[PDB]
Amino acid sequence: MRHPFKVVVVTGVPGVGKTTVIKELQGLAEKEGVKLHIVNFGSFMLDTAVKLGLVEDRDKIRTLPLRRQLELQREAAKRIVAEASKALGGDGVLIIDTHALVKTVAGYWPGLPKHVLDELKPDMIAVVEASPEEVAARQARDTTRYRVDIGGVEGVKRLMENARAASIASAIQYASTVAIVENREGEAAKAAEELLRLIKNL
Amino acid sequence: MRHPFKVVVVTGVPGVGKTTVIKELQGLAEKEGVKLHIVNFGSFMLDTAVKLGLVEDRDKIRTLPLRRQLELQREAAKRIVAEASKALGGDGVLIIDTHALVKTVAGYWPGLPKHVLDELKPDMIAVVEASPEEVAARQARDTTRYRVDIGGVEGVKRLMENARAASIASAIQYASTVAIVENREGEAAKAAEELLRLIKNL
Amino acid sequence: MRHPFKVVVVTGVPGVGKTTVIKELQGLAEKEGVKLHIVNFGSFMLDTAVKLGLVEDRDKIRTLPLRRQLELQREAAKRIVAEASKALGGDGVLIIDTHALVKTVAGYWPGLPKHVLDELKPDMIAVVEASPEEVAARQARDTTRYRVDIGGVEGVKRLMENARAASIASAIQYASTVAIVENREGEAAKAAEELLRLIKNL
Ligand SMILES: Nc1ncnc2c1ncn2[C@@H]1O[C@H](COP(=O)(O)OP(=O)(O)OP(=O)(O)O)[C@@H](O)[C@H]1O
Ligand SMILES: Nc1ncnc2c1ncn2[C@@H]1O[C@H](COP(=O)(O)OP(=O)(O)OP(=O)(O)O)[C@@H](O)[C@H]1O
Ligand SMILES: Nc1ncnc2c1ncn2[C@@H]1O[C@H](COP(=O)(O)OP(=O)(O)OP(=O)(O)O)[C@@H](O)[C@H]1O
Ligand SMILES: Nc1ncnc2c1ncn2[C@@H]1O[C@H](COP(=O)(O)O)[C@@H](O)[C@H]1O
Ligand SMILES: Nc1ncnc2c1ncn2[C@@H]1O[C@H](COP(=O)(O)O)[C@@H](O)[C@H]1O
Ligand SMILES: Nc1ncnc2c1ncn2[C@@H]1O[C@H](COP(=O)(O)O)[C@@H](O)[C@H]1O
Ligand SMILES: [Cl-]
Ligand SMILES: [Cl-]
Ligand SMILES: [Cl-]
Ligand SMILES: [Mg+2]
Ligand SMILES: [Mg+2]
Ligand SMILES: [Mg+2]
Repeated sequence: MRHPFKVVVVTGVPGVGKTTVIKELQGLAEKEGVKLHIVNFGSFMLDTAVKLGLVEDRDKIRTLPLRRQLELQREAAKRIVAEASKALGGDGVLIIDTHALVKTVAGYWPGLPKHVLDELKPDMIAVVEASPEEVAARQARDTTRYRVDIGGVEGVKRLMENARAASIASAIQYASTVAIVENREGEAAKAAEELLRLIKNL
Repeated sequence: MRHPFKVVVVTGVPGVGKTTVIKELQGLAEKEGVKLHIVNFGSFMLDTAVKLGLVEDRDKIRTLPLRRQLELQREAAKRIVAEASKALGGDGVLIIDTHALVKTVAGYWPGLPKHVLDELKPDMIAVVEASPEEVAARQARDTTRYRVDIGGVEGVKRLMENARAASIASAIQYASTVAIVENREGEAAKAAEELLRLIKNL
Repeated sequence: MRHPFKVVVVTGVPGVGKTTVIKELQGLAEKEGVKLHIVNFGSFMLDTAVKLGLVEDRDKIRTLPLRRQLELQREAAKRIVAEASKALGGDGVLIIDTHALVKTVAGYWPGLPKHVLDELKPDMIAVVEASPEEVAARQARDTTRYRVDIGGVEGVKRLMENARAASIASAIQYASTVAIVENREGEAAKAAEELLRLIKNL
């Protein structure tokens, strides 16, 4: 079970370069006439959380009580699909910038649980990956975002292993591909090209 | 989808110290006024198996034909939730001492398959972990339990890797957290404190 | 939820020796009077794809657009169960020669997604394994099949790790066992005996 448009969920650990690679994919897509609608799942959760006076910062969402995060995750998924449905026809691709596994105050939490996959029905779960050392250096240089709680090189390495396993488990629900995209240091454009090529085979 | 009470499923390989850490969590919980109802999933399966004359020993359950184990697993999950429902209100936590993966006579068998998760609806799957060598030494010193079939250090190591993967797959169904709890040699009380802290963020 | 017959899904990477080990299991089964019905999931997909003029070669199926592969996978699973239902009673075992993870043109693709498991309801997912080096040498010596796209020793190693994780995730849906069967060089008959022994405990 599939939407009329294609759905690509882009995951990977905080700081790996998802939002960067997606911004490169946007330029490449419009150059080649491929129709995208691009959203950030976290921005949809932040919108609701800010309205409820729960947080002001996207990096505090994962510190909320988990039953509250569950409600924000459910509502974000439904709003994303309603918006995608108005923006895209059968020739379009929904790109969702998100996480397969979130490091919360009560443990590793699936970003693509069954209730979310029942809304998104992904054609593909892309996993953006780099070395733990590369990810830790990208986190250090990016002072716009708080990622110290991910636990530097050792925390990144563990989250990456658990996140790969979550991506595969989530793929079983709607027979999503799992596409591993290497985001090599200084080569975000090349990651975006490899991702586009896989998207064209969906 | 959630019960009115919180549900914490405590997994880890045989001999790792689940039942020990849960006994420490019970003391700490009652000291801090946190309401628990604590069950052992295997004890619920043993009750039915003994009534049917199938086994007399909890360590022989995993040697039954798998269609029989499937029936005992289904009934144990339903009985646990019926009992929890009478014991707990919205301020309580159900603690289920169990396994994400059981080493049976027909291979590794999920302890938290979808039919079980549809009953338990876990807020959290805690994974109690130690080194394979620590687990093998704990099994050797505990002569109350038969665990030789788990396969000592090498068998424990493999089951641990497969069990981590099963815990994450099971977490996708109801967006359960996966909380890794280190049960360090001689520090079961500290594992119980780390678990309690995560439980309070559910 | 179970068929009246037992269902064993036999997975492992291309070239590992699934079809070989199953041919040995067939001889051993008929020698011991164990009733099997044996199918190849890919042959069911090839039948439909050839009728539609899509491919002529079983090794090109994984190069089709993924929405097309999804339709062929759904139809293959339904046809297999309809045929098994006419061939087997409650004393029989359906053996399905297939894959937990297929390396496609749009990434790693689950062979046992939920829509497939809802048809097959496996008692067991057997994982046939060997060293990546053994698998790469078996692929080189077998010129009847195209497997260069799996990526030799390094590609085999990665697919094997991801395929193990997919097998476990797929096992959660219907509480299937996961039985790891070592297909050691020159000992396909012994792998078939170990598999038969596990099958008899279902
Ligand atoms: N291939 C690359 N090489 C070098 N720097 C990169 C690369 N890709 C991204 N970066 C940088 O890494 C930092 C993190 O990138 P980005 O914000 O896109 O990560 P993210 O995965 O979206 O993280 P979050 O999940 O926290 O939103 C940024 O400063 C970005 O410019
Ligand atoms: N942190 C610890 N350090 C040392 N010994 C421990 C620790 N935790 C538990 N033990 C001991 O390890 C042995 C196994 O513990 P326990 O029976 O609680 O394991 P379990 O995980 O419940 O096993 P099963 O799954 O077989 O029931 C016991 O003798 C127990 O006292
Ligand atoms: N244990 C073994 N030792 C040596 N060679 C083996 C062994 N098992 C299988 N082979 C050989 O390995 C090659 C691949 O075997 P086979 O075709 O059965 O693999 P497969 O897993 O069914 O692959 P595919 O998934 O591509 O169909 C064949 O030439 C086969 O004879
Ligand atoms: N699929 C998801 N499920 C749950 N929480 C999510 C998901 N995607 C994003 N988030 C949350 O949103 C925050 C901000 O998103 P991001 O900008 O991608 O880091 C993350 O740190 C998470 O707390
Ligand atoms: N969730 C479960 N699913 C299936 N079998 C279980 C489960 N939990 C416990 N068991 C069985 O019960 C036995 C005794 O439980 P324990 O005392 O935790 O070792 C285990 O060895 C298993 O055979
Ligand atoms: N369960 C499955 N799901 C999807 N594709 C499959 C499945 N089983 C087999 N295939 C496809 O069928 C081809 C031929 O099967 P095989 O002969 O086992 O290699 C594989 O290379 C795949 O492209
Ligand atoms: Cl992720
Ligand atoms: Cl476990
Ligand atoms: Cl496979
Ligand atoms: Mg981002
Ligand atoms: Mg115990
Ligand atoms: Mg074959």
